[PDB]
Amino acid sequence: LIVTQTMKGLDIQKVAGTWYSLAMAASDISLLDAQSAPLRVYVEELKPTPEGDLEILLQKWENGECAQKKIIAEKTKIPAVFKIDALNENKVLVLDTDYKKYLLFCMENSAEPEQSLACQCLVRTPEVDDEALEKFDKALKALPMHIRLSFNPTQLEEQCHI
Repeated sequence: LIVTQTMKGLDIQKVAGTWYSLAMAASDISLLDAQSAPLRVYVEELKPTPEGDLEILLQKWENGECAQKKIIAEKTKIPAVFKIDALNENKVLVLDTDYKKYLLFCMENSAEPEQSLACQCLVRTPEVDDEALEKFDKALKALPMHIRLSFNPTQLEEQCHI
């Protein structure tokens, strides 16, 4: 309830498959700081279940190396908002997506909106899409982000992005 944009007419069946966290942003430095920051996570694949939920496979640096984690985003009354009870967040919002190239989503905690917001720009291929980052910044200009990371292709092809 802070992010003012959501996708109208989303079909998660179409966002299935392999993805790359091309860009990340958060309202707090400490959320994305080092490789071991809480919301510093890398999306591998999105798998929507027949029930309408979404299985998210991500990578994160838990201790000594890249640990592949699994999160289950449960559907709600709004097709673009899902409920998770994982990385200190409650909701996952899909802002925009053309299904074939990029997907923009944000994560937040309903209790502490301003201190948890973390958004990403996922892309289908390990390339750098300028059009995507453009849309991502545009959706980002109305939010209080204080840190903003972008990755290069070589990094996109590595577990935990090197």
